Amino acid sequence: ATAVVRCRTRLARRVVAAVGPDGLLPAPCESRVLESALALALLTEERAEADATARLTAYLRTTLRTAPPDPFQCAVARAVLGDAGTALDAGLDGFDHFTAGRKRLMFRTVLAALGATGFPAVPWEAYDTRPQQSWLHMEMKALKVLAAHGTGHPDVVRDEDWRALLPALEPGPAWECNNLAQLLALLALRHSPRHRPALGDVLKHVAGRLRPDGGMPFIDGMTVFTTAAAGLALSLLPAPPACVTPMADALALRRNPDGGYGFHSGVAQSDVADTCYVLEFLRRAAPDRHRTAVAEAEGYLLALRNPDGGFPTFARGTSSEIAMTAAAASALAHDPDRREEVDEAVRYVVRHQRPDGTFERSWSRNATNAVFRAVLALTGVAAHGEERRSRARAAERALAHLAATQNGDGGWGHAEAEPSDPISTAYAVIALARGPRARPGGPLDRALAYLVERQHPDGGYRSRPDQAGPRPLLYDVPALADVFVLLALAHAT
Ligand SMILES: CC(C)=CCC/C(C)=C/CC/C(C)=C/COP(=O)(O)OP(=O)(O)O
Ligand SMILES: [Mg+2]
Ligand SMILES: [Mg+2]
Repeated sequence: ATAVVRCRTRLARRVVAAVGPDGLLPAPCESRVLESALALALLTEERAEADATARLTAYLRTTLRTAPPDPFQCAVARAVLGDAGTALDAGLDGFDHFTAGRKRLMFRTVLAALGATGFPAVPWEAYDTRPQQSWLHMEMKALKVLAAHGTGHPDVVRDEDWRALLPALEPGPAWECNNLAQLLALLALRHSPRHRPALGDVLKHVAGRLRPDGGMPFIDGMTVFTTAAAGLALSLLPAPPACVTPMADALALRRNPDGGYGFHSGVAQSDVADTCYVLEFLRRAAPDRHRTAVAEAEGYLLALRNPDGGFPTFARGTSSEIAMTAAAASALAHDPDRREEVDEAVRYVVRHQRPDGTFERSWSRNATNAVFRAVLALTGVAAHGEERRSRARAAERALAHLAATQNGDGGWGHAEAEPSDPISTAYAVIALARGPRARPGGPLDRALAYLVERQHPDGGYRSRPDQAGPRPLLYDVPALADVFVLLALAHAT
């Protein structure tokens, strides 16, 4: 067959082979400078785990020399190994997101907690946040506590502030698989005499999480998101492998009581991104076998829908997001009874397209992610008459943005002038596969050639990561590179 189909075949064999007999595709997160620095600061202050603190120090120095992250994370590591405001401004350089204000408060307080800068002179209510993702409440309370103690006003802390941190004292892996949240909570809790009896045992478990490279990962893993995305890719192949059934089973039995899905095993917080990938996959691979899970996931999404027609990530009443809205539109469009919500979601996407054809960055730090989600919703939901024209024009502007910013090597990076990476290019390919038929030398043709060229001898892909959290800080789940390139090649062939 073609080189693209040969490439797709080798990648599919590799992805199938990586799914375990439990139906899951393992998806560990790499060490990250931020969490490693916080783990270092916590263990150092507590004079615990000398072996672990030495490896963390070595990891941080090695990473800073050989693979330095964004300026904020570098400043954090330098603070702990020892222009903070300059690093904040550079790390949040034109971070254009509805959370920007919260993020500047958070990151500044992190740096101040580590002695790199002064604490923000804000009313304590600045740290108050409406209920959203479970662990976010804990992080904000931990930073409020650190600021109260750091500025010499410990009496400001109320019992309801401490109560928010109690999950950090539970044994075993971090609550909600989030090491950042537990590390921040523990840095705060070590200032409380009445919480100190529980600290010793958790510090031993923290220290036992170090990866072989001596670092601490952001999260314990991302196996639900990764397995669902890979199942979807595999289900779009001409003859899907048998393993889609155990993958569908493994996902369905992990559904949360609200009918949605978290990003990893043991994550009780559901989110629209995970849920939409699971729903799309189950719809194709197990619509009868898992009829009830499908219906519960649709019900989960509908109960999150915001009044403006968009969907938030975690909680109704937090800002709708374009990529989440497009994802939910595509995931809900399989039931003609949901057409009203689907159409309102697609209209939300069209209203929020930018004058240059783009949408926005959120959980992905490239522009191509939201383009691909938007284009799938704009072209996958059937529409006719005036509405067909409106959606086709918006999809055309998005695909034109892709063509206009395509790098000479045929790929795309995180931004118009960045070097190409396979993941960013994979998202663009999914979108462009909704455009005109590929032609020799055309944008889709060239993008597929780039992907063919970048395939490693072992059949896989190595890519700069695109996932951020907390936004805009990147974290690296290497398993996603193979999965999203496979999803692109499955869409494009
Ligand atoms: C699964 C997926 C890729 C979709 C997006 C949401 C999500 C569950 C991401 C997985 C990584 C993670 C646990 C970060 C939490 O972000 P945060 O709470 O630190 O983010 P914020 O501070 O920017 O709100
Ligand atoms: Mg957060
Ligand atoms: Mg977090």
